Amino acid sequence: KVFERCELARTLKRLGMDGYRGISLANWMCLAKWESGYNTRATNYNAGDRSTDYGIFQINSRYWCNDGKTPGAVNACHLSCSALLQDNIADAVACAKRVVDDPQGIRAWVAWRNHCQNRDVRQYVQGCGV
Amino acid sequence: KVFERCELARTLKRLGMDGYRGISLANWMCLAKWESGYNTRATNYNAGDRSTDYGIFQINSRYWCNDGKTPGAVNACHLSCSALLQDNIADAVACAKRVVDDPQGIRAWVAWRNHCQNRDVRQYVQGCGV
Repeated sequence: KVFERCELARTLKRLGMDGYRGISLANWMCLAKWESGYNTRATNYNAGDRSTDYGIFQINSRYWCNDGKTPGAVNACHLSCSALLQDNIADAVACAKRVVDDPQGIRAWVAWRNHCQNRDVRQYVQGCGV
Repeated sequence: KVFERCELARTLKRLGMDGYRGISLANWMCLAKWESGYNTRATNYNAGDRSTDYGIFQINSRYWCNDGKTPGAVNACHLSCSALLQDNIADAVACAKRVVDDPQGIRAWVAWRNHCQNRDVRQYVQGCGV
C-alpha cells in the first residue's frame, strides 16, 4: 500500500505518533517520505551485511526485527519483519516507537539526519487538518 | 492486536491486574511496553536454550507454556503458546499472574528490571482514567 500524504498524517496521529518522544508528526512524515515514499511494502536488501530494511519506516533486520536470514542479528522489537510489510501499520508504528526510545532517538535513521533534521518540514502536515 | 496505551490499561484493570501480588497497573503497563510494544503477536527466539518468548508479556516456552518445540520444557501455565498470541488477552493475563506467583515476582522479566524497576512509571497510566 502507498499512503497518500494526508491519509498517512491522520493515521500516524491516530496511532499516537504526534509528539512521541518530542518528535512532531511532520518529522515522522518526513522520515516516511524519504525512507519509503510512504510504501508499506518497501524493502531494501544490503548485500554488504546481508541485512534488509523493511516497510514504511525501513526498519533494519540486523537489530530490530527478525527475518530469519540476517547474520548476527538481534530482534529488539520482538517481531517478524513480515509484520512490517503490511497495509495496517500498527506494528510498524509500535516498532518505530521502540527505536526512538533508545538513546539516539530518531537520529537512528541516517536518511532523517540528511533530509529532515534542522530543516523546515511544515509542508508535510500542511492542509491535513491534524 | 496492537493495543493503544489507555485501552490496554483499562483492559488490564478489568482483568484484575492492578495491585496483583503488590504490582501496580503502571508496572504491568511498563512491562508490556518494553516486552512487546502492546503487541499480542510479538515473539522472540532464544538461541541460548532453544526457547521462545510469546505474546504481549513475552512469556517463555521453557517453563510457562507449551510450544512442542522446546527441549526439556515444562508447561506451568497449562497452555499452548498459541493461546498467548491471540487478540483476547485473558489467557496471557492469567499466565502473567502465575509467573509473578513465584518468589521473584515481576523481577522474572529482565526487560522489566532494566527499563522499569526503581524508575518513575506514572507516565504509563497518566490520562487513562484508571
